[PDB]
Amino acid sequence: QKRAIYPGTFDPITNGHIDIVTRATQMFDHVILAIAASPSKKPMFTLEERVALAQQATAHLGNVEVVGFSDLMANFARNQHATVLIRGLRAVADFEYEMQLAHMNRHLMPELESVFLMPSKEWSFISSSLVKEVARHQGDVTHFLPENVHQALMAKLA
Amino acid sequence: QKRAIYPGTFDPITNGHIDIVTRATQMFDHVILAIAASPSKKPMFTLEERVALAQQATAHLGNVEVVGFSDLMANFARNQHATVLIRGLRAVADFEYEMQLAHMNRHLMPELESVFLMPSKEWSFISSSLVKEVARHQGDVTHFLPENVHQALMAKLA
Amino acid sequence: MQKRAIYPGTFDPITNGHIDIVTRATQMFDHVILAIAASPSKKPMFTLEERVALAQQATAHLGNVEVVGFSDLMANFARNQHATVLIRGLRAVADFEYEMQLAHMNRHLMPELESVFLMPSKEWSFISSSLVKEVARHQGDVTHFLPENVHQALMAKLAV
Amino acid sequence: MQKRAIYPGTFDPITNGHIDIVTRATQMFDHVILAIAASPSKKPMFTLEERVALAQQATAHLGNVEVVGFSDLMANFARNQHATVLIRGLRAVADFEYEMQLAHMNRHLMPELESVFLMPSKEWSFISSSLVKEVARHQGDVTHFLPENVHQALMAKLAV
Amino acid sequence: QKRAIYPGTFDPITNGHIDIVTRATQMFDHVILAIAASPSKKPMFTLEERVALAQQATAHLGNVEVVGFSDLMANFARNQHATVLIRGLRAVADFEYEMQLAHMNRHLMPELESVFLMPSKEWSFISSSLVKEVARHQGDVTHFLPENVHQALMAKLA
Amino acid sequence: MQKRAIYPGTFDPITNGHIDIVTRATQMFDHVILAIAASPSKKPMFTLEERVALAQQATAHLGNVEVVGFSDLMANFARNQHATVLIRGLRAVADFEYEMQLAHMNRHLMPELESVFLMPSKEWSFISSSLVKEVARHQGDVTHFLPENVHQALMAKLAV
Ligand SMILES: Cc1cc(Nc2ccc(C)c(Cl)c2)[n+]2nc(Cc3ccccc3)[nH]c2n1
Ligand SMILES: Cc1cc(Nc2ccc(C)c(Cl)c2)[n+]2nc(Cc3ccccc3)[nH]c2n1
Ligand SMILES: Cc1cc(Nc2ccc(C)c(Cl)c2)[n+]2nc(Cc3ccccc3)[nH]c2n1
Repeated sequence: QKRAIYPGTFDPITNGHIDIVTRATQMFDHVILAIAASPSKKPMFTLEERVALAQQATAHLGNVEVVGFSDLMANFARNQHATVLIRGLRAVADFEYEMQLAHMNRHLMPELESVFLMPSKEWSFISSSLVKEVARHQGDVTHFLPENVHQALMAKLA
Repeated sequence: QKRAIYPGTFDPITNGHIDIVTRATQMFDHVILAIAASPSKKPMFTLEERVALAQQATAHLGNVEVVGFSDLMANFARNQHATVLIRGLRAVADFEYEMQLAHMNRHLMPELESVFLMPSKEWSFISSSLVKEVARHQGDVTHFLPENVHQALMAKLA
Repeated sequence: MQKRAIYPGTFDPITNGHIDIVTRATQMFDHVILAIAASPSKKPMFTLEERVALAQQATAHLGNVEVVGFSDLMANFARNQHATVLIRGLRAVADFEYEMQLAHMNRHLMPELESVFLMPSKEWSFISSSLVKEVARHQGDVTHFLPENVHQALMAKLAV
Repeated sequence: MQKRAIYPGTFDPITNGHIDIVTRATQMFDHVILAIAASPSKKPMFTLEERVALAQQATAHLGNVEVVGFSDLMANFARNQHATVLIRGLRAVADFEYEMQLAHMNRHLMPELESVFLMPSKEWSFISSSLVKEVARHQGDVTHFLPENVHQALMAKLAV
Repeated sequence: QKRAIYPGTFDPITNGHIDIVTRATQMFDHVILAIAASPSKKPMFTLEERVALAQQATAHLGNVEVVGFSDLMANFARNQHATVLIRGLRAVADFEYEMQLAHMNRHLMPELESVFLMPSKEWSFISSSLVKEVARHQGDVTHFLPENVHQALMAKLA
Repeated sequence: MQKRAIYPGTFDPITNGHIDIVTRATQMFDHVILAIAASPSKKPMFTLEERVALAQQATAHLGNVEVVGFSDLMANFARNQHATVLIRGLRAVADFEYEMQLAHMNRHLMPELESVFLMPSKEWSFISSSLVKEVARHQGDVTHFLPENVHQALMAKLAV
């Protein structure tokens, strides 16, 4: 049984994240979508909210398990028995910072292999930050988010 | 009559911004220099100050209109009847984030065409952030700002 | 203002990404010259005559586009055409550094010509004529990336 | 899941960076095909027969690797091999834009094939087969970058 | 006597910084490791702490002098009689922002030549920010820091 | 310290950007060798003899520059010249990834040689010898980018 972890802040989870996790479930037996608490990022949604949103957004995928964590990423991957670490790559600016994290995760857990997947062209220019910025200005972001997430974001900003 | 919008935080407007807006006025009949309130960026100058500074800095250009806005960028462009959205491109790091905004603006207003212009080599390595950092340390930034802006920045920091 | 813009390239062959850019250009400028380089520098798959006819058929629906071959520097041609705008397509996969070099050099050669970067649809942001040709030459399906007339001419060229 | 992955390239010659990537791939997928392109497009230093034998000897210690030559598009070969994973090595010096083009094109040609980017050790993150060949051709020491069998074959090729 | 300045926030100084300063001492007669106060960055260590840490971390290098500063970087270089300004370059994302600072420093002090050095592959994927993030999550960062710095970081976070 | 630095390149032809870099290098090191690669690998516009004479005339005003041709790897030549500094120009349009590969490879070949990246004036940050040659070959004005002796020699070369 191959177990992969897809960690991130997911504040909130977008269609780009759904795309990545869906690709991951087609490749690995079990995928842990791991939501980092990330207090330094001052997230819009609490960890509990982010977990609830991602669980509903991924309920259609049978081999996904959504879990929150505040640990060091490498320790949490070891403790979940994961040997693959999934990250999405949309652009060059992502790639450079992604390399630092992957080399650090390799130093901390050499058997955890980092994998980068590329999202659909449809989601190649979006991010949670961008979607929140548009939504803060009352712009329509229904296209970019799961239904439950879009409702939660509208409600949070109301 | 072709109407172009050149939006930004302009905190404060620099010679690089003047270069871009001047190129835009040579290409389009009317240019709206649109200053975003941008409270999340915690700007050094108030929106009212930024508008006043840009109006004086662009007074020599007959077909420029300076306007502040707090709306979604795409809604403000529609409401100004603009069909061109101007942005400057100085480097690769700009380009990637510029692409996200342009694809988002296209989703929100498909008839608003994003245009990128390249500033003079003279202003290719400056930014409002960099000019403010130098000025906070009492470094001479007269070369990079319109006269009225340089006075305002010295006064603000005094 | 009655602006004349130039959209230069080798267009070997013209793709849906090029049609997207030129269409956007026609919505913002009064006259767009789709300027096809004679460029035997990197031996093109289609000859200049083929490239021009294909681009004319593929842009025939755009009333303010004129397709013209040129053999000089793109700035020398823009000057002779009285163009004041130079259209460059900026894909997510473009060599931005090259575009910077080109634009600063064009500005030195012809300061009255302004380089304007337009962005294609996300659909065409990850392709190039080079990639399309190599895929087609190596028996891959490129139908989606090309105008129908171009696809028919490309199949004919690869058959021989 | 019994995954079949493909790791394509020219492998002219196979380097320690390629061995690093294929080793990582064998730890995550059940079967990895190290797919060597016939590619006389940019006249390779080693012939296809040489490239295959070198890669077999250099990966002989990996039980789930199969070295196979191919002359078609990498997607046409992946399809015929029933591979659903395409391995790409991502060095700190890789052309990320090219990798994006390639992956989106491979996805168009074969949607059921997923591109997977793996990162080599920092030790091999700043090399390329091209750089290694040019250094070796110009009398520089490349012993550190190659498997011993490859280093012996490269010295033999440069001697003539 | 050629004098080079190697300025930075050094919050805290890492093995990557030690690598750069060591390369600089092999090339120039005297190297000033100059620690910027950087209050806008809200540093984890005080300037006094950062200076003490870097002095101990570089004590083995005879031609290094560690000095704190709050001045404009170019004025401090002039006042130290430096004619070379050293900066490390690990990646493309560094390079673009490094170019802006170097062109600004050249405008402010044309005789101060910026030099970029490349660290060892060993430290090409680390940064003070990354090391602090790992350490905040109790991850082992002994590999990336001088002994005295690692102790100070553990103590600061305890 | 009495440092010897090497500034290698093809210098085909030497431009104002190269003069800017070598001038900056002479202000920081005691002796700078402007090292001209014999490089017939990508058939140069000027021969090695032409490239050397042009670079000597163009740097004659710099007392601590020595112009020397070399045909070996840049590290093998730096070693034989007892250079401990390798100068690389970093333009805003440079291929940073290539510079990283090159520097890490030079460090492997000769650890005692330190790569030093210098930045040219903003005036020359968006040019390359390749761009200058292509513009000049295609009837564009490159006077601004070259030393006067180089401009005269380039016009003579293009006339034939
Ligand atoms: C200024 C300039 C440069 C140049 N080529 C070139 C060379 C080297 C570099 C490093 C760069 Cl950045 C560009 N061309 N090619 C042309 C003619 C042409 C037009 C359209 C497509 C193909 C050819 N016109 C022009 N004008
Ligand atoms: C989709 C595609 C493109 C392509 N070449 C290519 C062309 C142009 C661009 C601008 C890009 Cl991004 C790529 N090749 N080469 C192959 C065959 C092959 C496999 C492994 C190594 C060498 C050759 N297969 C394939 N498949
Ligand atoms: C280490 C090394 C590589 C190399 N060429 C090269 C090859 C491939 C890649 C991908 C890269 Cl990054 C570089 N050359 N060319 C030389 C000789 C020379 C000196 C100056 C200008 C031209 C030629 N010396 C050297 N040393």
